[PDB]
Amino acid sequence: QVQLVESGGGLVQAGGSLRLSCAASGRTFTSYAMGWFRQAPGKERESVAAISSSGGSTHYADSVKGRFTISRDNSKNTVYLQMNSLKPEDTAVYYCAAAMYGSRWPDWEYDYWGQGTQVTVSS
Amino acid sequence: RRVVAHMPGDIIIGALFSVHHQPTVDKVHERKCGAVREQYGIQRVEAMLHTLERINSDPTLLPNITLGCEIRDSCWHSAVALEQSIEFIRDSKPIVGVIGPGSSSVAIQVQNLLQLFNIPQIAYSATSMDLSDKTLFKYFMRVVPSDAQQARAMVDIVKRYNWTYVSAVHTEGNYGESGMEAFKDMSAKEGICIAHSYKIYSNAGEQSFDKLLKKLTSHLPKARVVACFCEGMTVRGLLMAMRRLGLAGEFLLLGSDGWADRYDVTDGYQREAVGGITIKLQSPDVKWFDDYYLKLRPETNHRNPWFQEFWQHRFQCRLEGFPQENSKYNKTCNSSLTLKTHHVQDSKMGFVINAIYSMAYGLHNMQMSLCPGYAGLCDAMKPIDGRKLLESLMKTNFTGVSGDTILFDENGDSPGRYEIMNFKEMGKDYFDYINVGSWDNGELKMDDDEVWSNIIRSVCSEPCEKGQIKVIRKGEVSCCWTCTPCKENEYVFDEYTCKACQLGSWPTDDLTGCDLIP
Ligand SMILES: *[C@@H]1O[C@H](CO)[C@@H](O)[C@H](O)[C@H]1NC(C)=O
Ligand SMILES: *[C@@H]1O[C@H](CO)[C@@H](O)[C@H](O)[C@H]1NC(C)=O
Ligand SMILES: N[C@@H](Cn1oc(=O)[nH]c1=O)C(=O)O
Repeated sequence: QVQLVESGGGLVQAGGSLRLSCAASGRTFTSYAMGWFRQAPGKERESVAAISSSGGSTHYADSVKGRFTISRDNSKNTVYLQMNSLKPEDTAVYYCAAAMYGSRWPDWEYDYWGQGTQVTVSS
Repeated sequence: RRVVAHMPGDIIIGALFSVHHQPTVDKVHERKCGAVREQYGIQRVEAMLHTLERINSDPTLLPNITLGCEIRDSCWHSAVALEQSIEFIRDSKPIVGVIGPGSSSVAIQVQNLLQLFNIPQIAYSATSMDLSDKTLFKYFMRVVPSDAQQARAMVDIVKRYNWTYVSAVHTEGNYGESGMEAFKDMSAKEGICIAHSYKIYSNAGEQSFDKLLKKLTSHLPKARVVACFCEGMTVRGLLMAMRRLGLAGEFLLLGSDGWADRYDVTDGYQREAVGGITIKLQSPDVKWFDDYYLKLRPETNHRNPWFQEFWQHRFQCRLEGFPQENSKYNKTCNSSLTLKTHHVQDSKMGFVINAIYSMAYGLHNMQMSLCPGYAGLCDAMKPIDGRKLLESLMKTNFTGVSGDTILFDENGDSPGRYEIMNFKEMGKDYFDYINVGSWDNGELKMDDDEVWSNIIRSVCSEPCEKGQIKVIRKGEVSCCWTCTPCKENEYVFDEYTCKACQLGSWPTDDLTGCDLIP
């Protein structure tokens, strides 16, 4: 029974940067893969980025490619998403979710969630 | 911590399978297990899962009762299986029973813990005779027979092929030691000389097996056949030392069930194993397991955590977007890949499934003897008493998955038969195992023309020619003698000792009795 905590969000100007953290409770975080996804009001939820359980191998959505970077320190038991040069269409509730057992990302079976950090990009 | 294969149910049953290899001698204290295993690992795990699915589906066996499981890595290592057994004990849903593990030596370490909490254990491949002691191991049972039969069969094989001066190697552990000492007690009683008994751990370095092979060539050329009560990788190490040294083809290895028909032992060093005679246990391939296993895919199967690792390992590719993706492999996994290619089913899979059914039918007999009318679990089995479960499991009389009635004796053992195999060549450069014999309840049947078709001689002294030559033992061993002739007046009384004719008599032409001098 693993519990996740989101942090790092808030409000940022147009073109700015913001870094996101997500911490997991209990061991066997190394055994689970991690993937950040965002959801905006009215709009449906969009899978942002993903990192393998062992790390090193990463995937991103076309929209955030070349702009964001996902990373993880298993020793710290934490995952990170650095969002360099944010756009106004990035304003959403970002969630961090653990997934052991999926298919090609975005198709993963996420079987643990987090609280959720609100990110607001002002025009 | 270690990941577990979880499955929910109204009754959770423990399982210990060797998903990974024994940790390297370097990082043994660290308990970092080695490469993933298919036949002794992944396959057994999926069999556990599917068999429990079937027991749920079956309305006759355990009706209105759901069977869950907690499948943990044994790693074929005492310490690792013991930590995971502690993780079973951690609760006191509790673990009702435990299936496995593989090695008898590890099974003892696990049983010692489980017995204290009255958790019945059923082993699929642990054959050692020491596990037949029910005062030492009250809550232990196994679907395979005691090694007191397999040792007798190995002795009978030595007897049939007139082998007397043999070398003896066994894997350092309970399985190897118990089997080897039973072979010693039987062979010596049946007049078979043991040149020397050698013991080595499976994970011993290259130099260690080189030393072992040199010590084996110390008795050459007299002692060529090596009676091996060796598990797996021990025989493999011997073959690799034969490749290193060049002593290949000089010995004949008589393997035990540790090398029944295991292709992971001979693959890559085929020439070295040619001629080897090994013993398998009577386990016909379980039909419906292949239908379930071969259809498995990494995209679909999500209850086995190690399946991602195993799929990336067996095909040596990287599953592009999958969660437990490993960057090591340089190739990427194709959709064309399937398990049907080069599929080798676990030899002891039948015993695995039969042990799961043993636990199931024991629970069902207890269910009927406690909650007769109530469909499912009543207040009498809330909670389930381990002692009552053991008493009901010892009295289990059911028909197995191989269409054969499985029953348990007073010592918690099941009856069994063995198939005698031969690793000969089926054509130029192609080598494979072939059934050459059988052993059941004493009777040993063999096809002598298939093994040699070419014959091997492993004796310390050739029989003394009939005329007058007596058998006189050498400095030390019995089977070693020096054929010395008799005096002109002496006739041969028996093969061993000569006797002289009294005055006036003289030995006959057949040198069996005396005859007066004309
Ligand atoms: C074993 O020895 C007996 C007696 O000499 C002989 O009849 C038999 O053919 C031998 N068998 C083999 C396999 O050497
Ligand atoms: C198993 O049970 C059946 C049904 O009662 C019985 O006929 C059979 O004899 C039992 N097996 C043995 C070995 O007694
Ligand atoms: N019978 C062996 C079990 N075993 O060892 C192997 O190498 N394979 C295999 O099945 C034992 O009792 O330890």
